[PDB]
Amino acid sequence: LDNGLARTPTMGWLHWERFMCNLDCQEEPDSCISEKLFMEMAELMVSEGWKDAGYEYLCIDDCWMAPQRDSEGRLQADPQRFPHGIRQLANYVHSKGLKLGIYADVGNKTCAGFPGSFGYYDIDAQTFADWGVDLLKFAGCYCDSLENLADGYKHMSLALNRTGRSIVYSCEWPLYMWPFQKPNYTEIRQYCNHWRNFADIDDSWKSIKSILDWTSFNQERIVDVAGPGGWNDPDMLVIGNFGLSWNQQVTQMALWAIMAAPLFMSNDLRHISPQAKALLQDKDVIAINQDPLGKQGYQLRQGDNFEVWERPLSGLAWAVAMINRQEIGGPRSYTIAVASLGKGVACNPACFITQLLPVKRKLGFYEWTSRLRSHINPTGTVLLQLENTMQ
Amino acid sequence: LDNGLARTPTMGWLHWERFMCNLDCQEEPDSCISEKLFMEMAELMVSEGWKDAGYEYLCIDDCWMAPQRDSEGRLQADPQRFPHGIRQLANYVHSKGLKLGIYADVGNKTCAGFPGSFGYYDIDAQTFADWGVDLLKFAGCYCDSLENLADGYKHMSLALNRTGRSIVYSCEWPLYMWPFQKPNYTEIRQYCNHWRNFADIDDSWKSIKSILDWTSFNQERIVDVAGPGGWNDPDMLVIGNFGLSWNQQVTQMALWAIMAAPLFMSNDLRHISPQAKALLQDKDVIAINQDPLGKQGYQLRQGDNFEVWERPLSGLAWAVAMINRQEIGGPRSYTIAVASLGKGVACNPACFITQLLPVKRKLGFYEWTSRLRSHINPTGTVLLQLENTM
Ligand SMILES: *[C@@H]1O[C@H](CO)[C@@H](O[C@@H]2O[C@H](CO)[C@@H](O[C@@H]3O[C@H](CO)[C@@H](O)[C@H](O[C@H]4O[C@H](CO)[C@@H](O)[C@H](O)[C@@H]4O)[C@@H]3O)[C@H](O)[C@H]2NC(C)=O)[C@H](O)[C@H]1NC(C)=O
Ligand SMILES: *[C@@H]1O[C@H](CO)[C@@H](O[C@@H]2O[C@H](CO)[C@@H](O[C@@H]3O[C@H](CO)[C@@H](O)[C@H](O)[C@@H]3O)[C@H](O)[C@H]2NC(C)=O)[C@H](O)[C@H]1NC(C)=O
Ligand SMILES: *[C@@H]1O[C@H](CO)[C@@H](O)[C@H](O)[C@H]1NC(C)=O
Ligand SMILES: *[C@@H]1O[C@H](CO)[C@@H](O)[C@H](O)[C@H]1NC(C)=O
Ligand SMILES: *[C@@H]1O[C@H](CO)[C@@H](O)[C@H](O)[C@H]1NC(C)=O
Ligand SMILES: *[C@@H]1O[C@H](CO)[C@@H](O)[C@H](O)[C@H]1NC(C)=O
Ligand SMILES: OC[C@H]1NC[C@H](O)[C@@H](O)[C@H]1O
Ligand SMILES: OC[C@H]1NC[C@H](O)[C@@H](O)[C@H]1O
Repeated sequence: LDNGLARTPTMGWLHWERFMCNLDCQEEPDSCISEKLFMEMAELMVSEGWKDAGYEYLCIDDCWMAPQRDSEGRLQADPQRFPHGIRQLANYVHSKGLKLGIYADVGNKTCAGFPGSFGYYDIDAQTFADWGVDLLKFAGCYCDSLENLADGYKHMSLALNRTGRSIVYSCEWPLYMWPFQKPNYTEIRQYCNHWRNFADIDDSWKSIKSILDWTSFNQERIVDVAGPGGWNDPDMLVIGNFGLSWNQQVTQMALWAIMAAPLFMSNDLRHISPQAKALLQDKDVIAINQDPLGKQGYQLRQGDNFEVWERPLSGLAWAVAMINRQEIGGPRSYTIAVASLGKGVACNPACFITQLLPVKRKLGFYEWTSRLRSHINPTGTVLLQLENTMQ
Repeated sequence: LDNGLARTPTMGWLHWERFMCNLDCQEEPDSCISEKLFMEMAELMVSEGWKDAGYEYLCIDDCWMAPQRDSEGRLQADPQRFPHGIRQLANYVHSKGLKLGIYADVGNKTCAGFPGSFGYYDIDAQTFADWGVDLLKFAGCYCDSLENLADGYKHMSLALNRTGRSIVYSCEWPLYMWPFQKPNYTEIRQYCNHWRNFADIDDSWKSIKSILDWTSFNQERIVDVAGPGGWNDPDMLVIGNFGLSWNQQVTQMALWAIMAAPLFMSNDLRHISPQAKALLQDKDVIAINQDPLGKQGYQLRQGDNFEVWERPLSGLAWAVAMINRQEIGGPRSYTIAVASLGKGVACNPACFITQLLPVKRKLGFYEWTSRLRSHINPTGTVLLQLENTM
């Protein structure tokens, strides 16, 4: 989408995976979807280093709306859980230097059952602009027609543009098109800043595997269309929660960087381990994800329960990620000729290789003819950066 | 098995899940199956608190043998990887106050392809006794009929007995007859100290779920046969490795206690996090697993992606474990009338409830009318001990 936004993958926090559609502010006050939750999460984004690391957008997912529209047909925030409304929450977020994301649906209803935007696209776009929203996640539930789906996504895109307000437009168009026909990605990119391709993530290693496997399987369709202003979205980062081991968390961070994915944390910043914080705030790995060249990475190799992925970066650098998919035993040895990496360019005549994950270590100079030997933990990933040099 | 052993579930360390059948001592000398590896684990079992916690048996799994038997038909350990021989390794292990487990197969080969014990049962038993072995894991690969499977497991049982040495006998009998015929657990118990029921574990949450699910599904026929001298074996603890989250590790520890399972760690004691060490050495949770009554726990409830399991303990005490099987979102609230716990006698007229996992906390006195409210992390378990006030 040619709107001057998302020139690098958008970074921020989105409530869905960790907080879902909890409406019980009586029995579950700390996890219910409320202005207080977003206020507190905003504060922590500032005070705990997230904004400095790059996490800029504080985004509300589904279940923020009142059951009805108002007397003017405009969307409202629920009056019990968001008494001060979206406009004032938007002021609170901007005063902290952050930006605000909100959520809406192409259909008659949102996935959770609240008012959809079908037939109100221009009204909703303007309300979002008037409120000072900075990002829109636009879902695809309760749309049974292919024509409607495409029409709605296109219409809303233009409707946002017409408000004159800079709003990152996050689409679920391709995901909700899979049931009808293969998506046209040139068209989707024309209208969207990023796009969900695959099923909702959850707090499990199974879910990570499935996203990587789908992405690698479909990579000839989706990799080359990614670039500044239009990214593939493999869904939220779930590092910091309950279901991934340390190594699985490392795999997610590594591969989301390799994949030029948007980085939307879905976790609780009030209760997050120092280990997870440091991984999520890892300057070098974020720098890979945010590389200005903006070329999405891909799977180079697959075999013997190993995968090798790589991503080209600016200034002749490459990130290389090696996964061990064997879920039994101990650290497994993997070796590759550095001339097979980075299309034969990375280490010609030589490169300097720095290991970034699971720990940071300078590995040294590698000649074009030489071999990189690495040990990889089960369900873990080793992430390296290759700097082309003459020394 | 009426041999005076495994009066509580056997506790120790077994190499398989973490080290498998690595024969490459040339390229990976510190992780290949060798005399050195078990020496290191033995030392660490003493110096790092494992023995004191209860982990007593240092057990060798498959891939310790030489390819051939010797010219007398006795099994041998691999000459390069185990240069001093098993007996010498047993001497070492005993000098540290520990006990030694070895591995063998009822069929024509071990699962990894080394000499099986079929037709050598009495010879092998005696060799193991002469070596000073203290435990035998006896697998079921390369056995072509149910009759010879049963015959072999029975024969070896008696053969071990007749050596006059005390040897914990770990069977895989039920696992290998399950696909063809329902097992008679009364018979298995008669011959075995514990028995593997289900597929090999690995370093994943998927594998943990599968074991729990199979165990709960089959509980009507395996729970009541367990007791001092005969335990159900849901396989090794994999806490300390790579594939389980903290909460999934907690779930394994909690449920293995509830299940009166043998506690065989399979990990690397040279590289293990303080978090995992403390969970594996948790005095209160081990005390549940080791409860002298020896009555296996069971699933009480299942619904709304929650499970409740419970185990009766000595002196009118109970353990209760609550699992959250929903793998999305955050800590979920679960509530239950304490009168539904412990068959209605745990908290009559009252009980004192101490949460043990994921952290230890006194919860206080609960009346027979009361309700236990708890929040449980996704893929996590909360473990409580109920003390009847009387
Ligand atoms: C509504 O839709 C229209 C049409 O798509 C859209 O207008 C487009 O906006 C982009 C970016 O704002 C314009 O592209 C710019 O062109 C100018 C002049 O050539 C460049 O200077 C811009 O900067 C580039 O280079 C800079 C170097 O320092 C970089 O910092 C910067 O990131 C850019 O790479 C940029 O290329 C584009 O020209 C228009 N298109 C048209 C047809 O006018 C509009 O913004 C949409 N949204 C809204 C809210 O109106
Ligand atoms: C080989 O098999 C025989 C027969 O099963 C075993 O004998 C049994 O050994 C146990 C444990 O020592 C005896 O139990 C004990 O009995 C005494 C007194 O009755 C009691 O004080 C203890 O608390 C315990 O119950 C058991 O009675 C005995 N059974 C018989 C029938 O003799 C023997 O242990 C086995 N030998 C080896 C080397 O495995
Ligand atoms: C919403 O419902 C109306 C009334 O039945 C219908 O006309 C319209 O097609 C529905 N919207 C979508 C996206 O199908
Ligand atoms: C995809 O859409 C674009 C823009 O609408 C169009 O020009 C192009 O031909 C389409 N591609 C295919 C393969 O249909
Ligand atoms: C072992 O092999 C022999 C010879 O092939 C065969 O007769 C016997 O049935 C086998 N025994 C078992 C237990 O599989
Ligand atoms: C199981 O085996 C025991 C002991 O061998 C025997 O007494 C019992 O009757 C058997 N039960 C069945 C159902 O075959
Ligand atoms: O119900 C909300 C839900 N809708 C569908 C999306 O794919 C999810 O990420 C989430 O936004
Ligand atoms: O080959 C060894 C392997 N055999 C099968 C057993 O069930 C496993 O636990 C392990 O001991």
